[PDB]
Amino acid sequence: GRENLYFKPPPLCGAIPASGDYVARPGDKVAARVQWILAEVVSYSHATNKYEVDDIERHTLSRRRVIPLPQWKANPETDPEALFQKEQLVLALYPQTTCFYRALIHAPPQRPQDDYSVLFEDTSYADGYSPPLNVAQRYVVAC
Amino acid sequence: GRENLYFKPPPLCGAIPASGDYVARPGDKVAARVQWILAEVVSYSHATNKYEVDDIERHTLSRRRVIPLPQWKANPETDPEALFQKEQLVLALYPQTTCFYRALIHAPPQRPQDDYSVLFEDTSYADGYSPPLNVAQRYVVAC
Repeated sequence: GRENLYFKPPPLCGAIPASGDYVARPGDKVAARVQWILAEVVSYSHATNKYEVDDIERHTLSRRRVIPLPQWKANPETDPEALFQKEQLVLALYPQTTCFYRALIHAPPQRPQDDYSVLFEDTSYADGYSPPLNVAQRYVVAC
Repeated sequence: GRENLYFKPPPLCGAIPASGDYVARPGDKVAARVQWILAEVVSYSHATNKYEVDDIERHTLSRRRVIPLPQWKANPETDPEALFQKEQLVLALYPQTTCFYRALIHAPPQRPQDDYSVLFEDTSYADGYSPPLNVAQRYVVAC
């Protein structure tokens, strides 16, 4: 998939986080701390500052426990600042699962259609990391 | 479907329009003036202030020709101000089609799961309006 925002990158473009004013919309995908899981927003209450989210199992969560996934992707060749850099700590969706785990960026995408390569934290390996695994841009958020 | 925003209503809650800072996100549904049609955002360019949208047929459109559909619904019993009122002029999706036309509100929903009842402008009827037709809340926007 090509980039979809053309031009400093806005909140929710790639690596740039949501603003403190931001509320994720019904149907939007989020990482939700229940373990961080992939979830879809159902509702928000300004009275309690809580979302209801459904696992992709409904949960009522403080906004502090919900990280919106990025809504836009910029081209790496024009806006590399919108991507996570090598060695950055992120939460990344473990491939073929619905769970997010801490990981280090091995390699950002060099073209818009590419994935990130990441090293998941995993103390079962001597140096404390998994071998590299690919994760889609839409499933990597700041930790 | 129940209400999904709990509490003045924000932009894109029901009848409240998008702000002038707002850019509809990739995958979001819009009314797009190509005739106003139901379309899905593909991309936005801040260089040209144009969206690319796909009919639900890709079109490149000025932001002035794209009206985002509402993202939130409030409860009519708590926030009737978030609904269009009887006699207001709107653009409404003609039932079972993908085209938006000018209409007058006959009746707002009285419960969150209800539709609007609207009278479409239609000069083929003597008094200039269709008989009443039901349109979902998500498909009525300001004209």
